[PDB]
Amino acid sequence: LKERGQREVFCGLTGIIWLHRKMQDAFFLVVGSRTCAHLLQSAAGVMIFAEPRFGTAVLEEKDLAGLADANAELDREVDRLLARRPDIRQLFLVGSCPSEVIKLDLHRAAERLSAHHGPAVRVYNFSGSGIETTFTQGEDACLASIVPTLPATEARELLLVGALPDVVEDQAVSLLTQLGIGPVRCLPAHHAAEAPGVGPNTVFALVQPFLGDTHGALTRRGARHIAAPFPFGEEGTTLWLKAIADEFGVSAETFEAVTAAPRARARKAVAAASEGLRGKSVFFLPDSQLEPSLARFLTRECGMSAVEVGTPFLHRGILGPDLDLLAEGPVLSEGQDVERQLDRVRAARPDLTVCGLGLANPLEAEGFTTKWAIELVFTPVHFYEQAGDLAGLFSRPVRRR
Amino acid sequence: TIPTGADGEGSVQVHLDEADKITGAKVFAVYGKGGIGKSTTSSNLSAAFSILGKRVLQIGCDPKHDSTFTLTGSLVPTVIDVLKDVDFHPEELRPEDFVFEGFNGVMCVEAGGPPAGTGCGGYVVGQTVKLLKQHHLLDDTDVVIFDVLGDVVCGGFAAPLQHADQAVVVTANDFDSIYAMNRIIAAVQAKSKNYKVRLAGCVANRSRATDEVDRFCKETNFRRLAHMPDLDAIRRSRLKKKTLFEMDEDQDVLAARAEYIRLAESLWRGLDPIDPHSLPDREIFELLGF
Amino acid sequence: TIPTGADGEGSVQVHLDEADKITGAKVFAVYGKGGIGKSTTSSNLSAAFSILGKRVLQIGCDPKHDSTFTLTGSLVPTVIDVLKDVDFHPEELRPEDFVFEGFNGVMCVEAGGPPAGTGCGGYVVGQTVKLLKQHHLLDDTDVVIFDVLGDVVCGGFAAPLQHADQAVVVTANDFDSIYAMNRIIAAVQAKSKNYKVRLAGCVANRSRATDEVDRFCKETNFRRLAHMPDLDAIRRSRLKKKTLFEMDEDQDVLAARAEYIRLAESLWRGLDPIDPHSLPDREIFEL
Amino acid sequence: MKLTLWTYEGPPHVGAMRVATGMTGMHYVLHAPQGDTYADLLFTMIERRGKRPPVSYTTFQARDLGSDTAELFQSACRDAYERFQPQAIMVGSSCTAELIQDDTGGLADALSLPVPVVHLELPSYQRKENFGADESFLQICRKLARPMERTEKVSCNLLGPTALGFRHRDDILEVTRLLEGMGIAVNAVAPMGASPADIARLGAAHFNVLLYPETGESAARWAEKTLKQPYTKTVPIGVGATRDFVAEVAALAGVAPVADDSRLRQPWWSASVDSTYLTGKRVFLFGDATHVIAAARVARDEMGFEVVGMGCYNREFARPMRAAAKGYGLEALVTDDYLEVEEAIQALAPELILGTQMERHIAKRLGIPCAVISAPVHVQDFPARYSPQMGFEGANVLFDTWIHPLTMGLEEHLLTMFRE
Ligand code: PMR
Ligand code: SF4
Ligand SMILES: [Cu+2]
Ligand SMILES: [Mg+2]
Ligand SMILES: [Mg+2]
Repeated sequence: LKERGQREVFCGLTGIIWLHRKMQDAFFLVVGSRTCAHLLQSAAGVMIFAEPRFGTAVLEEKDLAGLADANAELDREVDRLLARRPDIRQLFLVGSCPSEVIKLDLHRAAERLSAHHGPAVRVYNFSGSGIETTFTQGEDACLASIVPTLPATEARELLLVGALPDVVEDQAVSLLTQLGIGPVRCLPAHHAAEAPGVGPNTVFALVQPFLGDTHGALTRRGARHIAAPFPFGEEGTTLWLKAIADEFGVSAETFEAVTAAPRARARKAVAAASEGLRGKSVFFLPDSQLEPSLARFLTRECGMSAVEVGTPFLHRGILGPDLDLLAEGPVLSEGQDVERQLDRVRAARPDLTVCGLGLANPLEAEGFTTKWAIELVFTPVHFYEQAGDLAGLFSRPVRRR
Repeated sequence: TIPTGADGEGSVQVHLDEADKITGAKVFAVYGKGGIGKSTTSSNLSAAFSILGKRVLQIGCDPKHDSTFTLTGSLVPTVIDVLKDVDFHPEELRPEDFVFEGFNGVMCVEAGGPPAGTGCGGYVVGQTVKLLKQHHLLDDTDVVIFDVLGDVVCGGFAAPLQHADQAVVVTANDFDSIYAMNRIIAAVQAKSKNYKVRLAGCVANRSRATDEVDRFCKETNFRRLAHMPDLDAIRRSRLKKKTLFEMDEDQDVLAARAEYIRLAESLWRGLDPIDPHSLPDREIFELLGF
Repeated sequence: TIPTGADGEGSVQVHLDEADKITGAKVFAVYGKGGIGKSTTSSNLSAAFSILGKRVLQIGCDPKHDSTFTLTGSLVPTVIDVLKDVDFHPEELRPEDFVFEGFNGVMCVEAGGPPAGTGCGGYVVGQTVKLLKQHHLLDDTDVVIFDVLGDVVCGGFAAPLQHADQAVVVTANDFDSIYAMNRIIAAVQAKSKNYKVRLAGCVANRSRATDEVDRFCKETNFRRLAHMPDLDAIRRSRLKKKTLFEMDEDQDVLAARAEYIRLAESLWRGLDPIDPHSLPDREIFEL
Repeated sequence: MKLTLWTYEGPPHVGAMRVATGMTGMHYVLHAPQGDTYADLLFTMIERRGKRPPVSYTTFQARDLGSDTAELFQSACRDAYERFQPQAIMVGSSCTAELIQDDTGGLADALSLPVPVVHLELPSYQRKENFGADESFLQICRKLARPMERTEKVSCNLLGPTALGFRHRDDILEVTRLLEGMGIAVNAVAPMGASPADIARLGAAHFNVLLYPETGESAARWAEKTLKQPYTKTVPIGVGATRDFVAEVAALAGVAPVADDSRLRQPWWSASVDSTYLTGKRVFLFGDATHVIAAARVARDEMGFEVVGMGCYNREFARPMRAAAKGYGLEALVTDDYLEVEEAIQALAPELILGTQMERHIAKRLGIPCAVISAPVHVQDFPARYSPQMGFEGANVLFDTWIHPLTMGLEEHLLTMFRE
C-alpha cells in the first residue's frame, strides 16, 4: 500500500529538535524559508525561549533570486554565529525545501567553510528536507554525514549508534560493562567530547530502528550490523543484549545470570501496565519508522492485538529480526495515503491509535483513543528501566466517558 | 560577467562601466530641451572653440537632427553617425574612416537615432558615449562638448554629465524651463563627483515679457546671459542646412555671434560658474504652472 | 570587446525588464513627446471614461509630477515621496495615502521621477505598479491609463508598454513631433515583440488636424484618430488649475468633450489594432 | 538571510489556512511539499479543533518534479472535491511551489470543476501570515460576494475574526451580544463563522464592522466601493473605546446608543483604594497593532500606568503604531526580532510588560511581571472559559489579567521580606 494521494508527515528538520540534545556542541544553520522556521519554532514549543542551537535563516527574495549571494551570506552568518557562541564547534548546514528547489550546493559550501574556519571548528552538512527525506531520516543523514570524518580505528570495539537520552546511554554502558566484554564507543558522543573512531574493526549493533543511512555509513567503513531485536520492552532488550553477547562470544549462562535482577525489575514494571491493554485492537500510522518494534513489544509482551502497522519506509535488512519476532497478524505497509489508512481505521475500530499529533484530535472526536508517536521519541522508552514506562505510555486508562 | 547587480542588488541602474568621471578631453556639455530647445548651442560652441584653435568632440546626443548635424551639414551623410550597429560600426573601425571630421576643428559627431529600443538609458547613451572613445576621438581632439537635453537628467542616461566638467546651460522661459534647469542642476551636482560638471549659465529665451521666470532663474542663484531674444532666432531652414558659424550671421536683436564670441573669451574653458542650486516646487511654482 | 565590456549590452539584452504582466483591467498608455498634448489628453480621456461609467486610475509616470495633477487640482504627493517617508517597505502605505481621487471619482497616481543622476524611470514605474498590485486597486477598477514621456522610449521608459494593451499616441504638425511619433511606433513594435502591446492610433495636438500627420500615418501604415484644435479655448494654464472636461462648460468645451468621448468609446472598443511600420528617416519628407 | 530564532508570525499560507478553516464549505489545496503538512497540527491542537482543517496537500517529493507535480495537484484537487464535497474551493501555493514552474491557476482552470475556484497568489517571501489571511478574504469576497438588495432590518457584518485569532471566539460573542444590545442584527460573521451562502449574503448588511483590521480591512474597503458598504473605524477594546464604537455604530445604523453599563466593573475597581499603587507604573507594550493601541489607551487613561515602551510586529500597521507612539510621546519599536525588543525592555526596565509569548518569557528571564495581550501564544493562553478581550466584560478581563502578575510579584516580595 504505497499510495501517494496525500501524506501527513514531518520534515526531517523535526529531527534537529531533539538531535541537538545529544550533542550540546552542535549548531544547526537552517537554509529554509519562513515556513520551515515556523515548523521548527512551533514543534520546539518552549525551546525557542531558552536559546537553542537552531539557526533558521529565512531565504528572503534577495538571496533566493541568486545562488552565490546565499553562498557568501552563509559564510558571513556562520562567522557571526561563531562569534555569538564561542563554545560551539560542530556546525550543520541542514537542507531545506527552498534550498533543494534552488539546488544550493551545501556540500561544497560546508567544505570550504570548514577549510577557512580551521581544525578547531568543523562544519559538516546534510539534507533533512521533506523533498527527499522525512522525519527520522534527518538524524541518520546527520550522523552518516559525520561518519566519514570519524577516523578509522584498528581496535575491535562494541559500537552503539543512535541518538538516545543520556541516562539511557549511561545505563546501556553500565549493562554492557556488567556483561564484562565489549568496549562501548558512543557515535553521537556528548558534545563531541570523545571523537569516536570508527573503522573496519568495530562491528556495530543498532538501537534505534529508523537509522537507515547509518548502516550504509558504517559499511563504507566496513562495519557490519548484527541481527538483533531492537531494545523495546524487557524481552526486546534481553534478546538485544543476548545478540551482543553472541557476537562477542559471551557465555550464555554468564549473561543470563548477570542480567537477572534488571530484567526482573523490568518484568515487574511491564506487568504493572500490561493488564491495561489486554485484548484490544491497535492501528499504527507512518510517523517515525518506530512502529514495527512497538507492534512487536505490544503484541508479545503487553498482550496487544495489532491490526495494522504503517511505516513510511521499511529497511527490511535490519528490521528482519523485528519482523521474525513480530507475529503474522498485523499487515505491514510501506507508506499509505492518509485517507486510505483513515478508511481502514474507521473500518477496524481501533481501541488505541498511534499516529501524528495532527491526526490525533480528529480521531479522538470520532471516538478513538489516540497516542501520538511524536512523544515517544522524546520520552525515554528504550531499555529495561523504561520497559514498564513504554507500556504506561500506551496505557491511557482515561475512560472518562 | 555581471548577471545580478546589472538590474539587481536593489535594481542598481548605473551604466555598469565602473566610473565614468574621466573627461573625454575637457568636456564642455551643453544642455537643452530636445531640438526645439536650442541644441545648436553645442555645435555653435564647438565651432567657436574650433575657430579659436581647440578641436571639439561635440556629442549632441539628439535622436532627431538639431544638435550637431547643423555643424555637419547634411544629416548622417554616410549614415555611420547613426552609431547603431551589430558590429558596433557601420563601416571600417578605423578612427579616420569612422564618421566625418565635422566641419571645423578636427573631428566631431553626435548620437543618431538608435533603434536599440530595449534597454536602460544606462546603456542606450551609456554605450553611445564610448564609440568615440573606442576609436580614441576624445584623444584625437583638443576639447570636447557633450550635449544633453531636458529629458536627460537621470544617471546612466546622464553619462554625458558623467564625463562633463565645464558646461553651459540652455533652457526656455516657461514652467517646463523652471522645472528643467533646476532638475538639470540637480543632475549635475549628482554628477559633481563625476568631474564636477559646471553650471556656467543658461541661454534663456524669454518669449515676450516673461521676466518673472528670469527672476526665478535668478532666485535659483543662476545667471541670465542671453536675455534679449524674444522668440526670434536665426533662420531655421538655413540653420538646418548649416550651423550659424557656417551659415549667414543673421543676428535677431543683439550682436548674437559677437555675444557668442564675448562668452567664448572666457568660455574657451568655460564661462565663470555662477554656481546655482536646485529649487523645490513650492518656491518654483510659476503661480499656476500650466 | 570594448563595446561588450563587463556588461555593455548585458542588462539590456538579458533580464532587460522584469515581466509582471498582470493587467486585469483594460490599459491604454498615452505616449507623446512634449508640447504635443499627452497629459491633458490622458486626463480628459479619464474624465470621459468616468462619464461613461468605467472606474479609471491614471499613473503619472512623467517625472514633472503634473500629468494627473490637473484632475485633482492640487499637487499630488508622488509615490516615491511616500516610499521615502517610509523606509522603502511598501506595506505601511494604504490606499488614499499615496493614490488620490480626481473629478467624478477618477483615481490617479503620480510616479515621482527617479533621483537626479541615479536610478531608473522604469525602476520607478515598476515600484508604482507593484505597490498598486499590493493594495489591489486594479482589481476593482475597469480602465487603467498610463501617461508617460514618449520623447525617450528606452527600456525602462518602455515599461508601461509592457502593461499597456493598447498604445495611444498624440502628435503635432511639427517635424520634431513627426520624428517622435516615428520613434514611438518603432519602440511600441519592439515592446510588442516581447509579450504584446497593441497600437491604438495617434491623435492631433490641437495645432491642426490632418494637415500632414494623416499622410504620415498612411505612409507608415498607421492610423490617425480624429481630434480637434482648441488651443485658445482650452487655456494653456490648465484653465485655473482645472481641466476643461473637469470644471467647465462652453460650446468649444462641449465639442472638445464630445471629441474626447469619441476617443473614450473607441478605446473601449479598441478592436482591429493597426500593425504599422516605421518609415525610413531618409524617406521622411523634410525641410 | 538574517538568522531568526523565534518569529512573531507565519508564512502567508498559514493565514490563508486560518481564514479557510474559519469558514465551512471551503477546502484549501496546498501546492506544498511533503512534510510541510505540519501546519494542521497547530490548528488541531493549539486551538483544540475537533475537526480536521479543511485542507488537502499534494506533498510532492524529489521524484515528482515537472509534470508529476501537475498531475499530483490535479489528482489532489479531484479527490478533494469527490470525497470532501466542498461548496467552495480555492487553490493556493506554498513557498517552494512558486519557485517551481507550477501554475496553480492554470491547473485549477484545467480541472474546470463546477464549484467556483479562486487563485490565491501568495508572495510567501515578500509578506507574512496576516496579509495572506486578508488577501484570501478579499479574493473570496470578490469571487462570490456580490451586491444585492438590503435587508428589511439594519444589518451589519463582522469582518476580521479568523481562526488562530486572539480570543476571537469570544470577541465575536461579546460584539454580537452588544449589537443585539442596540438590537441591530448581524447578517454574517466572517471569516470565523462564514459559509459560501454567508459570503453571498455579506452584501446584505447596511454597514460593516471592522472587528479586526489586519484580517478584514481590505475586505471592508472592497465592500466600500463594490457594495457601497460603510465600515466602522473604531475598535471597541476598553471602556472608552467601547463607548466610541457604540457611538459610531449608533450613528451608522441610526439607532439610539442604548448602552448597557450594568455588568461593567473595571472603572470602580481601578479607582478602588486597593489599586492606588498601580499609578506611575511603567509598562511596555508589544504585539498586534490594534491590540497594542487599545492596550496603551486603556493603560494610560483608565489604569494609571505610564506607557514607557510601544511597538508592533505588524509592519503593515506601523503608521497607526507611530501615530499612537507620538501621541504618548514614545518611540515605536517596529522590530520583528526578539533580540531588539529584549534590548529595549532591558534599557527601559518597565515594571510590567504586556506583549506576546516572547515578551512573557523574556520577562520571566528578566524577573519582570508579564501578561499576554497579543496573537502569538501557546496552548494554555486560549482558555475554555470565555475571555472576551473587548467590550464591557472585556474591560474587566483586561483589568484582572493585568493585575494578576503585579499582585503575584508583590505578594511574593512581601513574603520574602517577611521571612527574612
Ligand atoms: C509541528 C508539530 C508540533 C507542534 C505544533 C508542537 C507544539 C506543541 N507540542 Mg509537540 N510540537 C510539535 C511536534 C513536537 N513537539 C515536541 C515537544 C513536545 C512534547 C514532549 C509535548 C509537546 C506538546 C505540544 C503541544 C500541546 C498540544 C499538542 O498535543 O500538540 C503543542 C501545541 C505536548 C503534547 O503533546 O500534549 C500533552 C507534549 O507533551 N510538544 C517535539 C520533540 C519530541 C516534536 C517533534
Ligand atoms: S532614461 Fe528613464 S527609463 Fe531610461 S534609464 Fe534613464 S530613468 Fe531609466
Ligand atoms: Cu502566573
Ligand atoms: Mg538651429
Ligand atoms: Mg509631461
